[PDB]
Amino acid sequence: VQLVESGGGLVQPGGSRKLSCSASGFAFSSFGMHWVRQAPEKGLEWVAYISSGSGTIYYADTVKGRFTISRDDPKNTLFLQMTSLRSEDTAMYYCVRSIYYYGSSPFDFWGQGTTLTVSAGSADIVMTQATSSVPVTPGESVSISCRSSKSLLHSNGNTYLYWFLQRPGQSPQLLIYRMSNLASGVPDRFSGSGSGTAFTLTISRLEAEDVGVYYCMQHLEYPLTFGAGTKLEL
Amino acid sequence: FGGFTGARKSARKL
Amino acid sequence: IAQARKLVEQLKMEANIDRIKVSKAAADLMAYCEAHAKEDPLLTPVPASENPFREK
Amino acid sequence: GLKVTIVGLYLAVCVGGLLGNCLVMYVILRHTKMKTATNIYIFNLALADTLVLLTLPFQGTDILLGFWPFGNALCKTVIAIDYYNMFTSTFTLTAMSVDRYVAICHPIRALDVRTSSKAQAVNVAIWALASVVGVPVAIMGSAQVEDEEIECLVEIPTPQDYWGPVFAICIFLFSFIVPVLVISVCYSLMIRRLRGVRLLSGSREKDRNLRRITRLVLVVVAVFVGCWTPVQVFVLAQGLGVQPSSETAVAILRFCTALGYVNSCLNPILYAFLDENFKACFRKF
Amino acid sequence: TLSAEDKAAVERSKMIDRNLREDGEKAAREVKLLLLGAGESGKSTIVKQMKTGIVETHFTFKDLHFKMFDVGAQRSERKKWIHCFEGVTAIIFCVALSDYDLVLAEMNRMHESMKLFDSICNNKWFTDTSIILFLNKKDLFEEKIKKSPLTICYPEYAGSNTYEEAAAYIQCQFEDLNKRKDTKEIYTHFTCSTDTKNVQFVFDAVTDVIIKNNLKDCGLF
Amino acid sequence: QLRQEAEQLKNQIRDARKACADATLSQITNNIDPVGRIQMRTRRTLRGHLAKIYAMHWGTDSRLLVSASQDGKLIIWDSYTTNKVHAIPLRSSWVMTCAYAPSGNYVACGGLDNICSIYNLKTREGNVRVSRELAGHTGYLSCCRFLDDNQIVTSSGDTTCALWDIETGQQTTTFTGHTGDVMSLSLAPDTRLFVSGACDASAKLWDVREGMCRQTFTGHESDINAICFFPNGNAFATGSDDATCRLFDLRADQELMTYSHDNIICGITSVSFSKSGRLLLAGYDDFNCNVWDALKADRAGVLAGHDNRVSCLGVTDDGMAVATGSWDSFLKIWN
Repeated sequence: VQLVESGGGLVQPGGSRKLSCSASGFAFSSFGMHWVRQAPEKGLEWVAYISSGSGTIYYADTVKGRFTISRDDPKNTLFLQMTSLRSEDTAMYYCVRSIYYYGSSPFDFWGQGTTLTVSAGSADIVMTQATSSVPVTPGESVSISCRSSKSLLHSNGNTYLYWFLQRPGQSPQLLIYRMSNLASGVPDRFSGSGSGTAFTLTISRLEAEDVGVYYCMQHLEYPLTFGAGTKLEL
Repeated sequence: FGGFTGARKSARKL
Repeated sequence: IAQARKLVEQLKMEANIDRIKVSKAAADLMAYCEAHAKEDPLLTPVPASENPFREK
Repeated sequence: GLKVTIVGLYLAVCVGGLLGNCLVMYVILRHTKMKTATNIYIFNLALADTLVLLTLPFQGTDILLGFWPFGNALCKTVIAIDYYNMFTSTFTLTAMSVDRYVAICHPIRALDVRTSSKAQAVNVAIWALASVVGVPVAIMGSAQVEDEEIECLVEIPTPQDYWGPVFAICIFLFSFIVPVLVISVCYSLMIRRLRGVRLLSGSREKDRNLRRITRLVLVVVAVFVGCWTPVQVFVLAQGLGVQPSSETAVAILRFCTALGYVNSCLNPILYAFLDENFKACFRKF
Repeated sequence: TLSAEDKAAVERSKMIDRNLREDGEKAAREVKLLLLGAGESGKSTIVKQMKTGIVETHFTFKDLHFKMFDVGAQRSERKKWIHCFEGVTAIIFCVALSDYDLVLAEMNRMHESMKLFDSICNNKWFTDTSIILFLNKKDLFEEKIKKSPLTICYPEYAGSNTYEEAAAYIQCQFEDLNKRKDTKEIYTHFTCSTDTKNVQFVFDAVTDVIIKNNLKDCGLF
Repeated sequence: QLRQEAEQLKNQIRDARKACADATLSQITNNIDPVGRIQMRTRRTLRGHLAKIYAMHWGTDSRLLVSASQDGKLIIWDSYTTNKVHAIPLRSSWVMTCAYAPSGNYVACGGLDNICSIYNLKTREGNVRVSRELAGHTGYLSCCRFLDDNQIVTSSGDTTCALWDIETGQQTTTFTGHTGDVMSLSLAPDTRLFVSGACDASAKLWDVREGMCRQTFTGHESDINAICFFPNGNAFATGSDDATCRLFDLRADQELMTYSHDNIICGITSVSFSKSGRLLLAGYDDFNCNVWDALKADRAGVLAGHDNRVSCLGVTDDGMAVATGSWDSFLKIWN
């Protein structure tokens, strides 16, 4: 399972550029794909998503219209065309594979990410984390809490909250999806819990590798708003 | 079909 | 020849097994059916609120 | 009470045809629960027949009142729906005959060609072709009240003596000459091909069943051609500028119009009821 | 009232339904025939001329795909699997002709083949399925019938010792076993060293079955 | 002498089984009140199969279910949302059985090709990949059952049953006591022992650990097509082609009750129990599935509405609903 991003370089404002994502080692045909941007001093922000077969395409409100996303299934390549670039669009871009069906774990694999540097919603759920940094020591348990401006508990019983860890100089990793089920490749130490708007991730018996920023995400409505990010420290 | 011909008009005139 | 000998041995092993009376197993079956009768949703028609199979 | 008898005949034919068509439509739509091309063609034919039979309650009132009080819009809607659905029925029957000919004469390529979606696409094409002819005639048609009498009729563009016969001849040729010829040639080749098949000619009982099939085909063609021949003849005669000067000619026009609608109401009995699959569905419930 | 994940699942299900519909349309256009026959009859020879658990052979002739299934390997009860093969265009049935006087311990091999023919022909699953009978060997039968009379195989036989009369007689004996002549016609061919003749005859019989199936689908017949 | 010894031992076992048949369950269950007639209504109808259904099995969460058909497809469904979760294309179209893992990681399928193919449902690539193909049988596979993730008992038409492990691929245990083709298997809830039905009008109780036959039931006049354990695990019910179901005991080692009706002459294709064991659903060849009650043995309902022979049915592990598959290419859910 490999995703390789390319087509990113420094540009003057008003230029047009194309991003290319090369998926290898897995079935790219049946996987919906995302583009997510990370600012240098801000948290990860979702940009766009295309479903399998290009049936439904969604975009962020700010970048709506100008950015266009296409996918080539025989060549297994994802193309994002960006026009009318401005000062705000100076971020690190991630190509993300997600498959949606019952019992699936989406956002399991995160791409390496390319860099773009420019030489210059009311209905959205405002996901708020009450803390920016928690200094701790290895060995002891820690709890980090996330809060929502809207109830994520859907009628069917699922609570669309996803927990991510981003170690410095690394791609984000899925820890817990739907705030209950532990994801694969993740130790049993991590555990998500919470009721309604309240959400508490607990990390018992912390180790050196646990350092990194923690992002909570909602998935209840299509303009996916991420969290500010709790930079865990030593 | 053929009901709205205007045959009745021609019959009325003649 | 050998197959007949194995068949006779299988009959001997089957004969060796002890068999409890029919009435006590019948009582056990009736008691087991009575104990889990309330739990059984098929037997007694469940209310539609509990029933997760509705007009969707 | 000649007009009373004609209107009563219109009501009886309309009620019987609507009852049969609604039964065929409802049963094929839900009761059968089978997706085949033939069902789609029969359903399209029954729907077209129902839309045709909608026209008759307004025509009967037109004959009884002696004028058209519905207005111009309703006059245009009636003329458009009647000519449009007639053409749709005719081409649908021609498509069914071509479908059966392709199925029987060329069985190797029949498999991929015959499909429900493909038949539906052909039907959509038939409706579009009907619309192309339908819309200008609908435009031209209007209600005129020169001397306190309102008549709903199609308007021939000036000069009438030239445009009118060309219009009538084109309607006559497309409605009658091409479908009858295609149906007769395809059915004749089909009957000869069925005679060619060794299975049908194997024994006397199978030969008798083949006789039944050939007689059924001949009866369907004879009923269609015989029913629609007088209406086309009279319309072509009106097109040529012949003008009736007697009430009796108008009465012949009415009776022949009703004879034309006899085939349209008869069509579900001719196609759906005789069809073995529909009979199998009928026996179950 | 539907979440984004549920809508994506519905879209995935629609894509699966579309792929299944395409696979069904592709699957419908291929002709599948079961190959029955006794062991020593020589079905493998017919397979090689036309070209563990189940043997499937697929060939294309005159833009028509044929798949041939061989159930000879399994020596289990034949009824238990005689119902999955209910939908089938025709049954190829290969009979050795040169084993009239051969005795395998049933008194006669010919009876061991007529028994199988009666068992398959008079079946509920194959009331209307056609049967394509192949006499595998002709020259060896001619050499035998010259060297040895057929009076041993059949208690009562006509005076005529000619090869054509014996052939016709055997063909009539096999055709006689069909107790429903009207619904199913049995086609009898004589296997030759020309592959094209055998494949053409199978193609013509399959074409006739396709004609019957089309007549059933239209409802005219 | 050996045949005579077999006859005298069979007579001894027959007399000893008649010495413990003083009472009958039919007269013991006279006192209980009759259950109300079970009138079920189809809550869902699953469409997308084109050929006939051969087997089905419920998942352990009572939400996923698997079905197999002759279009080369094994389809895994979500029952609540009436959509499709997986569609697996089979190498051999002539599939006669399917089974679902207790963990939900693997599925198995067997057919006329004498091969049991195992597929992994949870791969990192996201596509279904065949894990192991077992070809150690000389006859067509009739049934397969998952003991656990690593052990699978299979049943085949070569008059034997075989217990396999999936990591190595060798048959760990062989069960050979039948004289006819073996048609069905059923596992105990605690996986200690299993029963098998065959074409010799007998059903056998085997043992997993030692690998030897424990009991032999010979009470039928025709072959046995369907077998199911009672939820307690100390009884089982049968199904045969002579239009009768029979209830056998692991303790009394003989028949207990007979489920038959005079106006039924057709064959029984599948058998399943309710969660409490009070009801017994039997799929007949008369195009409807009849619901009896185990204790009283009178008819408690009918499930009609299929257009061809009903071939399989199953109750969920929590008992909320029951699914029926048939030769009409449909799959219905009743509650």
